[PDB]
Amino acid sequence: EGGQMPIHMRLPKLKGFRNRFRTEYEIVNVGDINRLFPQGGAVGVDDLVAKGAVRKNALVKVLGDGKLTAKVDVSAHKFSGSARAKITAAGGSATE
Amino acid sequence: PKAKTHSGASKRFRRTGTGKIVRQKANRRHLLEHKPSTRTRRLDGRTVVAANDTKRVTSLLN
Amino acid sequence: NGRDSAAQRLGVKRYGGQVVKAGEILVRQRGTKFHPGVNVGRGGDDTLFAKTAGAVEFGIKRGRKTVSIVG
Amino acid sequence: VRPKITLACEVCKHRNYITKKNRRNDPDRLELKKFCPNCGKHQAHRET
RNA sequence: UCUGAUCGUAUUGGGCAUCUAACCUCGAACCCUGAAUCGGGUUUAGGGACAGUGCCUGGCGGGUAGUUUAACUGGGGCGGUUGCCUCCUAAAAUGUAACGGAGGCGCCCAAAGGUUCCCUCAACCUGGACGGCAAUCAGGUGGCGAGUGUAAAUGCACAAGGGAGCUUGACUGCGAGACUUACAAGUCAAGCAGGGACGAAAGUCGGGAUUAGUGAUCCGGCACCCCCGAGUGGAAGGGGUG
RNA sequence: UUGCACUACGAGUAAAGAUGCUCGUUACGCGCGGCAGGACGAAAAGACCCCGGGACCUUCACUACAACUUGGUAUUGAUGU
RNA sequence: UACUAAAAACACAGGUCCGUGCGAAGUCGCAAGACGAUGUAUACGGACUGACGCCUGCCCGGUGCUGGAAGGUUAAGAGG
RNA sequence: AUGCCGUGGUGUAAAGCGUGGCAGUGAGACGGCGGGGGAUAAGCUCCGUACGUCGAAAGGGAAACAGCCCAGAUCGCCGGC
RNA sequence: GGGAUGAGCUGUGGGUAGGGGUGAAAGGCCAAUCAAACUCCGUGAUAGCUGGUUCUCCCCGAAAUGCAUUUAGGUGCAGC
RNA sequence: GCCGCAGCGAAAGCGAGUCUGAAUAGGGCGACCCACACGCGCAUACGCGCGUGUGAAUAGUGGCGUGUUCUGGACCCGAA
Ligand SMILES: [Mg+2]
Ligand SMILES: [Mg+2]
Ligand SMILES: [Mg+2]
Ligand SMILES: [Mg+2]
Ligand SMILES: [Mg+2]
Ligand SMILES: [Mg+2]
Ligand SMILES: [Mg+2]
Ligand SMILES: [Mg+2]
Ligand SMILES: [Mg+2]
Ligand SMILES: [Mg+2]
Ligand SMILES: [Mg+2]
Ligand SMILES: [Mg+2]
Ligand SMILES: [Mg+2]
Ligand SMILES: [Mg+2]
Ligand SMILES: [Mg+2]
Ligand SMILES: [Mg+2]
Ligand SMILES: [Mg+2]
Ligand SMILES: [Mg+2]
Ligand SMILES: [Mg+2]
Ligand SMILES: [Mg+2]
Ligand SMILES: [Mg+2]
Ligand SMILES: [Mg+2]
Ligand SMILES: [Mg+2]
Ligand SMILES: [Mg+2]
Ligand SMILES: [Mg+2]
Ligand SMILES: [Mg+2]
Ligand SMILES: [Mg+2]
Ligand SMILES: [Mg+2]
Ligand SMILES: [Mg+2]
Ligand SMILES: [Mg+2]
Ligand SMILES: [Mg+2]
Ligand SMILES: [Mg+2]
Ligand SMILES: [Mg+2]
Ligand SMILES: [Mg+2]
Ligand SMILES: [Mg+2]
Ligand SMILES: [Mg+2]
Ligand SMILES: [Mg+2]
Ligand SMILES: [Mg+2]
Ligand SMILES: [Mg+2]
Ligand SMILES: [Mg+2]
Ligand SMILES: [Mg+2]
Ligand SMILES: [Mg+2]
Ligand SMILES: [Mg+2]
Ligand SMILES: [Mg+2]
Ligand SMILES: [Mg+2]
Ligand SMILES: [Mg+2]
Ligand SMILES: [Mg+2]
Ligand SMILES: [Mg+2]
Ligand SMILES: [Mg+2]
Ligand SMILES: [Mg+2]
Ligand SMILES: [Mg+2]
Ligand SMILES: [Mg+2]
Ligand SMILES: [Mg+2]
Ligand SMILES: [Mg+2]
Ligand SMILES: [Mg+2]
Ligand SMILES: [Mg+2]
Ligand SMILES: [Mg+2]
Ligand SMILES: [Mg+2]
Ligand SMILES: [Mg+2]
Ligand SMILES: [Mg+2]
Ligand SMILES: [Mg+2]
Ligand SMILES: [Mg+2]
Ligand SMILES: [Mg+2]
Ligand SMILES: [Mg+2]
Ligand SMILES: [Mg+2]
Ligand SMILES: [Mg+2]
Ligand SMILES: [Mg+2]
Ligand SMILES: [Mg+2]
Ligand SMILES: [Mg+2]
Ligand SMILES: [Mg+2]
Ligand SMILES: [Mg+2]
Ligand SMILES: [Mg+2]
Ligand SMILES: [Mg+2]
Ligand SMILES: [Mg+2]
Ligand SMILES: [Mg+2]
Ligand SMILES: [Zn+2]
Repeated sequence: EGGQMPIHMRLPKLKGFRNRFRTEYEIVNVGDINRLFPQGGAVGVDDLVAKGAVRKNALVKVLGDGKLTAKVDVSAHKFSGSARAKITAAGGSATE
Repeated sequence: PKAKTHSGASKRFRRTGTGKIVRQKANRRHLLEHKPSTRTRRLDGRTVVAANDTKRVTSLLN
Repeated sequence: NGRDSAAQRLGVKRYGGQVVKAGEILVRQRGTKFHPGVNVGRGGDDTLFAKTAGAVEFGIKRGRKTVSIVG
Repeated sequence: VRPKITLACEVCKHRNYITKKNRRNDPDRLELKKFCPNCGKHQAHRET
């Protein structure tokens, strides 16, 4: 920068730290589930992977965005509260 | 040869969910006795990078 | 000799008849060269901001030049 | 002559405020009533 | 019996003395050796647990090595200056150079802060022991010519000047919207909530009439929160707030 | 040595000292022997001055190192006080 | 000072000081080894002065060198 | 007096604003007007000026004459003002 | 022009090697180059500096200012 | 394996939200469409969320050209 203290040196470091053991989930929304499975029925992680809504060899978490009308007994890890409520309202089951 | 990123730039900048680059503000590490709480509240938090420095910051981060 | 201080960019910022938003600075000054009127605060360093949206109005209040906001 | 002093809540001992004083003018410990965010109200504060 | 003074078996190190056997001798003699002032071996004469050397450690060290030794500038050197605040230059918005013309700052105040209430100064005139040009007193005249913690400028007599009572807002969590600005910084801010001060209430209060009294990032220290915790539980270490 | 060439002078003007521009004046073409006023003549990317780089030298500049030197410990044992 | 400087510069005989007791001090070398010297303080090395004559004054505060160890400060080790 | 801010009309194609790609420039000069430094000298030096030209602008005028006056070269013509 | 029996001149053979030698001392000499020789290699060293960078036409068209700077003949951002 | 497929937070974590905060306060970051109709409350109208269309339009990724850039001698030439 010509000799004055550069932008990347006059500014402070971003605070905090990074978690070495953080667990990451591949997420999917109930709206997506409803769009992919209009007929309902039991739905699993491998079915999600096959339909291409989620990555393979990854933990799957279901989120509660969108609307759901089909009755689906989905199985995943670590559901969200809203997604669980929507599943049980539509009449399916949300099991880990 | 793979391109290398700048270490200090990566420690001082980060991107948001839509692609903006944000930073923290200076003058907030020590000598805080004489600074009013209004000044410290203004200095608190994160802010977006100026449109004049965005090009150089992007080049540093990439 | 040779020393100096920075120019402070003082003076009127919004003129008579201008439409302003709430909180807009109108006059930067040392002391009360102008005096706050209706819908106009002062500020810790005589800054004469606008407390409401409206139009600027300069006037006289028995000796004091005043700046006021009309809604 | 005018050092930087810290005031701690007399109840929870939390250090909440830092300021200055004249050591010769007030050779003893400053006492003030300040709002303590931890205690949730105003408490007496003393120099540390 | 903190037992100072102290005795006997243990134990130990520090001095001193002696010894010889480690080690040392470019003292001597003999052999390898036929030709050897090398070397080695044997014996002897001395020194001797020292010296020398390895590792650790303090000192000294231009003997050697690598380097540094700012800028501005009516050429360079000499001298002076480098950041912040105020005025003029500056041409009636803002901004504007010079080694242009003048000054200040690197603080101070626990009240010189907040709030409630009250008051008006300097100067001049007249009279009055010390007291006089000028001390305190009384009566007139006096609208700002005093005063403002501190430079100057802009303000303040409606007082921001002077006096008294109570107090700690010299708060916490925020902050719409603006000034200024290459960036980094800097500046103002109504209003909301908590918990308070003063005030009968309306209200005012996030230091000081305003603008100087200050130093980015990195790296560390401290208090608090209990966020991560390298098999697990802790801990070390890190993290956030101040 | 050499950008050219059918390369005058005066007073001007111009990157302020003009063969080459202006206005004048003078001069037939070409050689030979001489002089050295100019061609900011030739030779040397100025040795003087400034900026940057280097090198070597100095020292109570900085940081190192060799050398010299201190103590501990090992080599390293015995007996008295 | 080969190739712009021959001198008042260097050397010198003489002088003083300092070191060296002997594979000395000093120097070359990591070391062995070597020179010093097949020498031994009337010798060897270093420094300054510079035939000869007359002389060489005062100052030990600074900095070096030499010597001393009462006190202060101070490393590793020991101790824990 | 000018200059500056806002606003309502009228006019004006190659104005303006945002966001990206690619730049160059950051030694300016002279002239007019207002100033500082200097001796109110300098072809001197430092500022201002929705001032000009040169830079990067040819052509005509000023004898010649970057920066002064007139005027901005798409090309051709032995036309005119 | 100086020395020309001497600290003389000279032939042959040999020795000292680069932070080293050698020097009656000039930073002198060490193969016509010495305030650190020469050769090859690191190596296509580095140079904010100087020079150079090759065919065409069409449209548009600057700057020499601000802030910062171990900065002033460089560069970063702004301006155009 | 990489990129896209959800973000926020220092992180534990939560998730169309999330962080700060006592706050269901305000803010930061992130998602969320309307040129419209119909039923619902709505207003004179304009829309405000929902069910569909009047069909309201997103989107990334891999290869190949070009400009600029990074690490390489890096446009070419040149020291002491
Ligand atoms: Mg901190
Ligand atoms: Mg604070
Ligand atoms: Mg000023
Ligand atoms: Mg203030
Ligand atoms: Mg007091
Ligand atoms: Mg020993
Ligand atoms: Mg040394
Ligand atoms: Mg040296
Ligand atoms: Mg080097
Ligand atoms: Mg200089
Ligand atoms: Mg000078
Ligand atoms: Mg002015
Ligand atoms: Mg002005
Ligand atoms: Mg001063
Ligand atoms: Mg006050
Ligand atoms: Mg009070
Ligand atoms: Mg007062
Ligand atoms: Mg304070
Ligand atoms: Mg805000
Ligand atoms: Mg309250
Ligand atoms: Mg307020
Ligand atoms: Mg003040
Ligand atoms: Mg650093
Ligand atoms: Mg563990
Ligand atoms: Mg810890
Ligand atoms: Mg000349
Ligand atoms: Mg002439
Ligand atoms: Mg002439
Ligand atoms: Mg002529
Ligand atoms: Mg001609
Ligand atoms: Mg001739
Ligand atoms: Mg001639
Ligand atoms: Mg010449
Ligand atoms: Mg020179
Ligand atoms: Mg030893
Ligand atoms: Mg010679
Ligand atoms: Mg000669
Ligand atoms: Mg001679
Ligand atoms: Mg000589
Ligand atoms: Mg010896
Ligand atoms: Mg002697
Ligand atoms: Mg001597
Ligand atoms: Mg002599
Ligand atoms: Mg002698
Ligand atoms: Mg002495
Ligand atoms: Mg002495
Ligand atoms: Mg003495
Ligand atoms: Mg001594
Ligand atoms: Mg003006
Ligand atoms: Mg652009
Ligand atoms: Mg420059
Ligand atoms: Mg310039
Ligand atoms: Mg003028
Ligand atoms: Mg002038
Ligand atoms: Mg000039
Ligand atoms: Mg001009
Ligand atoms: Mg040019
Ligand atoms: Mg022309
Ligand atoms: Mg033009
Ligand atoms: Mg012309
Ligand atoms: Mg005509
Ligand atoms: Mg003779
Ligand atoms: Mg003779
Ligand atoms: Mg030979
Ligand atoms: Mg060499
Ligand atoms: Mg010399
Ligand atoms: Mg030679
Ligand atoms: Mg060298
Ligand atoms: Mg290399
Ligand atoms: Mg054009
Ligand atoms: Mg610097
Ligand atoms: Mg994240
Ligand atoms: Mg906080
Ligand atoms: Mg929110
Ligand atoms: Mg595609
Ligand atoms: Zn407390």
